[PDB]
Amino acid sequence: EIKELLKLGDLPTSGQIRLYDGRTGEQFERPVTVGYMYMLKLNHLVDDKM
Amino acid sequence: TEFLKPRLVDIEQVSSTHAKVTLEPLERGFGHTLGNALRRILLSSMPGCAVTEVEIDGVLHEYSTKEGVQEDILEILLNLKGLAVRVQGKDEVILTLNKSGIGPVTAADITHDGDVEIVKPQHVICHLTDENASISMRIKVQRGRGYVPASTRPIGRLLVDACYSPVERIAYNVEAARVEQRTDLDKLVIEMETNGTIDPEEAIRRAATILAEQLEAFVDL
Amino acid sequence: VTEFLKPRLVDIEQVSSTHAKVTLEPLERGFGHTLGNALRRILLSSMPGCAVTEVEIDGVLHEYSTKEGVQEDILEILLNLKGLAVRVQGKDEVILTLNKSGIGPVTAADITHDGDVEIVKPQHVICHLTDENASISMRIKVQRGRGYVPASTRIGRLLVDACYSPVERIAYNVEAARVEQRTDLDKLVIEMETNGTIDPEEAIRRAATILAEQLEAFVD
Amino acid sequence: NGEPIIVPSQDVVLGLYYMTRDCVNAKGEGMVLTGPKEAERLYRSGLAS
Amino acid sequence: KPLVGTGMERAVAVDSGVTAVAKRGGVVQYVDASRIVIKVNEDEMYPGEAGIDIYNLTKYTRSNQNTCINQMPCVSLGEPVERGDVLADGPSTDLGELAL
Repeated sequence: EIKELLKLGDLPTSGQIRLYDGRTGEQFERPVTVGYMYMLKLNHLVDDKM
Repeated sequence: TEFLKPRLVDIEQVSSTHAKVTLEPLERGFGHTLGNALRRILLSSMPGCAVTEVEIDGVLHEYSTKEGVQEDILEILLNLKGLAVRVQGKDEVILTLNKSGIGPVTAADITHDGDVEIVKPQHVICHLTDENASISMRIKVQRGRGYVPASTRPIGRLLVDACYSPVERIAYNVEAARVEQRTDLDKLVIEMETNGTIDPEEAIRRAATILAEQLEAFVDL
Repeated sequence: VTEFLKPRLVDIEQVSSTHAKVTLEPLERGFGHTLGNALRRILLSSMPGCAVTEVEIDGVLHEYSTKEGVQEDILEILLNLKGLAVRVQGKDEVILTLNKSGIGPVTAADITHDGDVEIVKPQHVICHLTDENASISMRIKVQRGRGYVPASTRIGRLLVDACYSPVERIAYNVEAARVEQRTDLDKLVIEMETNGTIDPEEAIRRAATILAEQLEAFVD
Repeated sequence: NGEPIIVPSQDVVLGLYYMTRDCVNAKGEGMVLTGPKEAERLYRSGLAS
Repeated sequence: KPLVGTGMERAVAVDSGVTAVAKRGGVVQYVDASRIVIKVNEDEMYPGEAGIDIYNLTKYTRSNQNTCINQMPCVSLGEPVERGDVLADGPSTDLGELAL
């Protein structure tokens, strides 16, 4: 079902694409996994600990 | 032992914020060198204008509300942070906004000034929900480059972080050409997405000028 | 304003006659990579010079053939010729002849003297003669070009890879620099080794000149 | 005991392992080189794997 | 809001009691950054009462852990609402769903 949704979105059904190094413009040798993920910030701040 | 020199051959405009530029011809390997150098220079060095200071008649700090206004003062500052302005004859300007009545308050309500023009008049700033409510503010706009948080530089003055860069996305491509009767020449196409405040050809010229002035050091020894 | 930092401190160390280390400081954030990568690409793939391309030996007929009287093999001889530096003054193609009889080393100094051909390092070892009677003769093609063209792409004569550029090794690194009250600046370090035909600093000058020249219709 | 206490791990090991692997019919196979510098030059140019 | 979820976000956001939930249906009369006024439908009135619901919101109040508690409305002027509908969001809520 995930692959069907990806194919509906016109994206590769593996989840991996080609990337380029922003420092040189050169291409990485293998395809890399890129996507979206939910992230959180916790109540452990370096401002309170130093 | 001589190299042909590239020229601008096309400037294709898609919309007010999307543009394409074509350089032709290039020798072997020069397309990627020039493309990467220009992409790195364009994303960090272009100058532009931004809002830096705000006054509101009744407000004392941004952690408060106003009678008749739908949004918080903090949300109003966040909205104001994304206003696009072209300033011609100076590096400072102070704009004034006055409004009354029920409805949206947009950038089209800002006082018209000869040397200042607004590229997106439909940008929504706030809302009024009562017929007896009114809003009045002063906005200070400056010029610069880079990212300058208000943290690293009278009760009533409100400061906002200024993002001066007018560039948002850069891409480039290298393709085979058909110049003269050779078979080893290339063409470089640059695609840029901006905020509509900078002309693409001037941006390319400024990037090339910066790169040449940087290279002047290694020529000497 | 439209003013950017220009470096003030330049340092050069001459490790050898053909080895240099250059240090430049200070730059702005991100400019070290921007300059270093472009300079490296130009020095690696777009430098002109003279090199050996094709060879012909009367005795031999194939790369896998074996000739009596020489300790080394044909592959080693081609490998030795591949790293023979030379300069040509006012031409584009030239043929050289080498003849030696006896037993002992066969060295670049043995090459027949010419008018527009100059040898860089005379004490370069090409062959070895184990027997007194044996002798070797050959012809050498030297041409002009750019970069590095391997023999495989080109496709009783033998072809060898051509090394037109005088650069043997080039590398760079970026470190931190802190002008007073500004501690996020760049420092660039460059390491270079050439083949002796030209000085490394001189080659860096040519690279920068070529790069600054090729963008000349856009600078306003 | 008599064992070293500094030892690379993780990304260093994976990088060195990938760097020293061997394939079949990769680009540039069959060449004869003058030394490590020629290998570096060929790899950074893009003519060999 | 999360792009990938499970379906339990609405229940937690509502049962927490950090949002404002309408008691009776009707239509929005006055909306503001500090107050909401609802005019009650006829079927939910009483013989001797005006028929106005007033909601006051919490603005920038400190919690037990020295964080911030703030409410903002999510309804527009003149819109109709049924009972059990979200009128404003509290902290970590987006249109009535839990958003961490």
